[PDB]
Amino acid sequence: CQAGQLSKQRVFKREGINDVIMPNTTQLRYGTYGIRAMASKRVGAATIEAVRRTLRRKIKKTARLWIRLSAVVPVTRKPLGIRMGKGKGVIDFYATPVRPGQIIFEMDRVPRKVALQALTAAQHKFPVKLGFVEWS
Amino acid sequence: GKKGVRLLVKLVSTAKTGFFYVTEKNPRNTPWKLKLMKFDPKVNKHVLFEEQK
Amino acid sequence: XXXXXXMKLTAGELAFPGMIILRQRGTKFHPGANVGIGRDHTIFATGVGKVRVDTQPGPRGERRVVSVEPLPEALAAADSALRLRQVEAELVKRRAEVKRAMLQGRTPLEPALYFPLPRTADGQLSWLERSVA
Amino acid sequence: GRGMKGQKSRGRGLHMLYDGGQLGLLKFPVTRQRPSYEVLYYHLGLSR
Amino acid sequence: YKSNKRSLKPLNTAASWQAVQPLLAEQRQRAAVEGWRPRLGPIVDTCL
RNA sequence: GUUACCCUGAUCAACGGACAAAAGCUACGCUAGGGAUAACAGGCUUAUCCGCCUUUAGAGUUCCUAUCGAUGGGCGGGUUUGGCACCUCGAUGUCGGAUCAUCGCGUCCUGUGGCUGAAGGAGGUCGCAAGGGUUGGAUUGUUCGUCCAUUAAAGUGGUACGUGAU
RNA sequence: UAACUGUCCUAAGGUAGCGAAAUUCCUUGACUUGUAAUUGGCGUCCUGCAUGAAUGGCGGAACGACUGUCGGGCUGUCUCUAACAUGGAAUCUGUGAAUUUGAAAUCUUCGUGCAGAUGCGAAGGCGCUGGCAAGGGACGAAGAGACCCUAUGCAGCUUCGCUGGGUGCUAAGAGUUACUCUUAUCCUCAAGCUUUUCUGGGACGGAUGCUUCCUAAAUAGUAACGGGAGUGAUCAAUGGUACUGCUACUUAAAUAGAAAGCAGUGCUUGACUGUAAGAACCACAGUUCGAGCAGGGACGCAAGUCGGCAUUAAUGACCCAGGGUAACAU
RNA sequence: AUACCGGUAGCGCAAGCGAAUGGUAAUGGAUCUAAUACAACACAUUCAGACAAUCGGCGGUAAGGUCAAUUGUCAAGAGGAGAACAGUCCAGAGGCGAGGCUAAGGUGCCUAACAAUU
RNA sequence: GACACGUGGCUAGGGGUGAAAGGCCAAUCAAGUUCGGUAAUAGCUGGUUUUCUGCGAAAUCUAUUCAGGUAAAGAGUGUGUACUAAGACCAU
RNA sequence: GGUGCUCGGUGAAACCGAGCAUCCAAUACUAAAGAAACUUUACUGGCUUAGUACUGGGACCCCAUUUUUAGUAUA
Ligand SMILES: [Mg+2]
Ligand SMILES: [Mg+2]
Ligand SMILES: [Mg+2]
Ligand SMILES: [Mg+2]
Ligand SMILES: [Mg+2]
Ligand SMILES: [Mg+2]
Ligand SMILES: [Mg+2]
Ligand SMILES: [Mg+2]
Ligand SMILES: [Mg+2]
Ligand SMILES: [Mg+2]
Ligand SMILES: [Mg+2]
Ligand SMILES: [Mg+2]
Ligand SMILES: [Mg+2]
Ligand SMILES: [Mg+2]
Ligand SMILES: [Mg+2]
Ligand SMILES: [Mg+2]
Ligand SMILES: [Mg+2]
Ligand SMILES: [Mg+2]
Repeated sequence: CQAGQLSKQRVFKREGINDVIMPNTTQLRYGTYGIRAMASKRVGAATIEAVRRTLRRKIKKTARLWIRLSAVVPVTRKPLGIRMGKGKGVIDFYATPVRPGQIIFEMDRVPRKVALQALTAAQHKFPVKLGFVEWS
Repeated sequence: GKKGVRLLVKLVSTAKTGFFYVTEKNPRNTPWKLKLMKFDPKVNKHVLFEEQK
Repeated sequence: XXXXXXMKLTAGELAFPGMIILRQRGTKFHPGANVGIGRDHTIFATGVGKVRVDTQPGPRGERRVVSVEPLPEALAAADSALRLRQVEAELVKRRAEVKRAMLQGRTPLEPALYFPLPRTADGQLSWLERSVA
Repeated sequence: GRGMKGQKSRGRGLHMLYDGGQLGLLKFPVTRQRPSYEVLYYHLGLSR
Repeated sequence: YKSNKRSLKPLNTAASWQAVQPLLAEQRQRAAVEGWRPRLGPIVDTCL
C-alpha cells in the first residue's frame, strides 16, 4: 500500500474511468471467486488495507487472497495555511486508479456462500460499488 | 570561462600585406606556434601563417 | 524558441530548387534523387519536380526515402545534364517573373540608390566597399 | 477619437518614434562613407 | 506555427504551377503533333 | 588625420544590454490614484472543524448492541482554523461590557415517555417539548479560564462571533 | 549541580554587589503572606527567550496635579432608586440659521442580483396626515487620505551609497619680505543625485540567456514562482578526405546512427576568399538550411566530398576604445 | 481520379500496433462570394476580459479560484422562455400596423392555448 | 522669584529661537507668507458641448527601468489594385 | 540458367573456374515474425438534460485465411 520504489516521483492525473467490457482483463486469472468494482473511483491505501483486513476476518488459512491493486500513485496535498501557488505540495498518501470492470479481490475454493459473506463487509467499507464474479 | 585557459589568437601571413586569421587555441595543450597553410586573398596563393598575439 | 520541426511539402507537391521539403532531428527521412541534405538533416530540393515519399529496405528497418521526381514534360525537352540545367533555368526565371507580377510592386525588391554603383568587386555585387591598391 | 485614459489620451506627451524601450533604430551600424564628388555635378544624358 | 502572420506558401505554390504551365503546353502540343467531366444543359429549375 | 575592409574587448548574467557613478529611513510625513493590490466583514468553498449515521472488530466478571467506539465509507452546517479576492479605499466600530432585544434547538432546569446491570432514591443514555428561568462577585484590558457558594439550573448558538447618529 | 581540570573560532568572554525586573517566551515560575475566592503589587528562590560602575551598578531622608497596591472614616458610585430645587426641553407670542439634497408618490418577508434591495420576482399587508419621544435601517451625514499597494511622484532626515574644493582646517610652492594667492587632499559642514522588475496582497525567499523531455489534446503551435535533466564548453585533433579490423554502444533528453560505435592508420587545414537563387521561420532586430558560380587549394584511381565536429545549447545589438592593412589627405 | 504527413485515445507483459477528428497538395464544382485577397496607401482602436458546455494542469477529481485547448454567448445584443437573471435555450431589433405562420417553451387558474391521446 | 507685567528696541526663512516638544516664528510650518520663474510637472483622476447614415473590433502575441504605459504583429475603416482568386466550403 | 560462403584474377568494379541448400521437381507438424481481411466493443466527429433523444467513422487482442522463415520427421 506504499510506492515500493526509490524515487519520490510526482503524478499529473488521478482518474481511471474507461470500460473494458469485452474479453479485456475481465475474466479471473489467479483465483476462482472474484470481487470486482462497478464504477471508477480513485481509492486510497488506508481503504485498501481496511477492506483487506475486513474481508480477511472472514477468510480461513486454506484460502489465498489474491489482491489485484497496489498503492503506487503518490498524491500531493498542500498544508492548511499555504496560499495557492508556489509549486507542487509534498506527497501525502498513496492511491490507486479503479476502472469499472476491474476484479480487485479474487479467491480460491473457500465456499461461494462465505465469499459472498466477505463481499458484503468489503462493500460496507468501500467508497464505490462492488460486484460478484466467479470462474463459472 | 576563467577556468578554461583557451584564448583567441591571431595567425599572421608570411607572404606580406598583413592578412590574418583569428582562431582559438589551448596554450597548455599546444605550446607550439600555430602554423597552417591558409588562402591569402592578396596574393591569391596559399601561404603559411604563424601565431602572433 | 518554438523549434518547428515537421514536413513542409507533402508528396505530390511541385517543388523548385532550394525549397525545404522537411525539417527533422536526425535522419528519420533519408535523401533520394534530386534531393540535398543539410547540417541539421534538412531535406531541400535541387531540381524542379514533384516530391515523392517511398519506403525502401534499410540497414536498421523500413527506411523512408524522400525524393523529387522530375516532370514528364521535362526530360522530353532535354548532353542530357546540360539540357536539363537549361530547362530548369528557364522555369526558375519564369517563376520569378510570375511572382513579381503577383506581388504588384508593393515590396522593396531592389536597391536603386542615388549612390555610385553599390560597391562592386571584380565579381561585383558586394554590399561591402573594399579599397583597391 | 482618442480611446480611454492612456498616455495617447493626454495629448503631446509621447514622440511617434518611441517604441517601448527597445531602441531598434539604434541597433543598426553607422556608416560615415562620404560619396564621391560628381554627385554634386549636374548629370546630363547624351539622349537629352 | 505561432507567428500569427499570413503565410506566403499559397502564393509560392501558385507561382510554381503557373511557371511550369508554358513548358507543359509546349511539350504536350509537341507530342500531339509529332506522334474529363460530362456536363448537362443548365436548366433554370427542376420543378414544373 | 579622414574613410573603408579584416578583427578584437563586459557574469552590459536586470543576458533587446537608463541617460557617467551610485545605499536606506519616515509611528512627522505630503500629493495623485486603486476596492485593478491586502486588514476590520459581507459573498463562494468545505481541506480543517462540528453534528448525524453505517461497518461495527471488541471492551463491558460471560455476552457487539445498558453504556463506549477501533478502522474504513459517507450526508448535512459554515458558528472554528484556512483558501479565493467578488463588494465597498470620493476614509464607513470590529477582538470587550452596560442597558435592551428577537429567533433556532443540538434541553441545563421546570413538563415528560422508553431501555435500564431498574431496590424507589441516585444515575446513564434515548424519544417529544423552546412556555419562561438561568443568580454572586474576588482576579486577569480579556469574549478565553478557574475557584469562593449559593440555586431547579448557573445552556450553547444565529444575530456585519446582536447592539458608539444610546 | 561542575567548584578544578580537557578542547575549538576568538579584541574579550559580564567581578563583591543584581535579577520573571519599566525590561524573563514558557506563566496562573513552584515559596510565605495578602482575599472567602488574586494572572495586577509587596518580601525569597533560581532555569538571564532578549540584565548589570558611566547605556553609571547598591539602597536611603525630604519632595511629586507621576505610577501600582492595602487599612480607618465617609457617603446614592452601587444593592435600587425616590421626592424636591434651579435652568433648558415641551405650550403661546415676537425675532429667526445651518449640515443635507439626481427625481421621488420611498411597506414587510423570502428569493434573486456588482455577491446585505424602498424600486426586480412570488406572496401578503396598508383609511390619510401630523405633534411629542426612541434611534435598528436608509451601506445616515461630516474628510475625494485611518491602514495597504502603485507612481518617470515629492519632501526632510541618516550613512564605511556615488560624485564634487563649494565650506572649515591641513599639505606644497609664491608674493608683499602675521596676511594673501595658486594647486592638491584626508577627516568635518552644507548640498546635488541615485537607491529596478515578476509576485493568487505587500514584505521574505526565489528567479530573469539558451537546449531538451512531460503538460501539449497524433501537421505546426499552445500557459501557470507547473513538473524532471543540461548548458555559458571541449578539441590543431574530437576538423576535412581516403581507407583497415571488430560489433551491441554513441549523449544532457528526444530523434537517429553497421557507423554518426569502439580501436587505428596515410596525407592534409574547406576551422578558406567573394558570393548565392530559393525556402523554414518570423512583430522588428535578428535566427536557420542552402544547390549552384568564380578563385586558389586538400583528400581520392575515380565517383565525388570538404565554407568545422549526427543535430537541436556553449552566438551580447549599437556606441565607445584598441590593432593590422588599403586609399585619400597634410 | 486521390496521395503523403502525425504516433496521441484505446490495446499489449514488453517490443510494438493503432484510430476518429486533423494538416497539406492536386483535380472538379452554373456550391458560396451586395463581397473577398493584397497593399512600403492612409487613419485608428485594442494589448485588465468574464462565464457556460466538452476535454486538462495546479488546487481538495473545492472555490462566479487561477492557468491551457476547442466551441458559443456576453463584452459591443434588444426580443421570447428559464418566477426574478451579463455569460443558459430559442432568436440577431430600419420604422409603423388592433394581419398571418412558427422556434425555445407551453396547453388546470394567475397566464395565451385541446376533458387531443383520456 | 529659574517671578509677573507695561513701553520702545535686537535676532528672519535652509534662517532665527528653543530648561529641546519636530516646539514656536501673526489660526494651513521636519522648511513662514507674498510675488516672480509658471500656462512648472502629473504614463494618474475627472471632463469633452448639434443631428442623421454606413461599416465595425480587441482584451492574443513579442519587446520594454516594463507589465494599469508604450511600440510592432493579429483583428477595424476608408482608398487603390487584382483574380470567377494568394478566398471559403464540399467531393475524390 | 539462381542466389550466397570464401580461394584467387584484374581495374577500383563485377563476373569467372569449384560445391554444397533450394529456385523447379514435397508432405507434416511445431515456434517465430510480417500481409490482407473482418463479428463484437473500446475509442471518437456532429448532436447532446450529461446518452429508452440519436447518428457517422472505427480499432487492439483472440479465432479463422495466408506469406517469409527456422527446428523436428518421411522411403
Ligand atoms: Mg534590464
Ligand atoms: Mg546611471
Ligand atoms: Mg473574509
Ligand atoms: Mg423652564
Ligand atoms: Mg434580500
Ligand atoms: Mg405616529
Ligand atoms: Mg419628532
Ligand atoms: Mg517608479
Ligand atoms: Mg554567452
Ligand atoms: Mg582604426
Ligand atoms: Mg498510449
Ligand atoms: Mg474563445
Ligand atoms: Mg455577439
Ligand atoms: Mg438577450
Ligand atoms: Mg425573462
Ligand atoms: Mg522659499
Ligand atoms: Mg474576442
Ligand atoms: Mg500591458
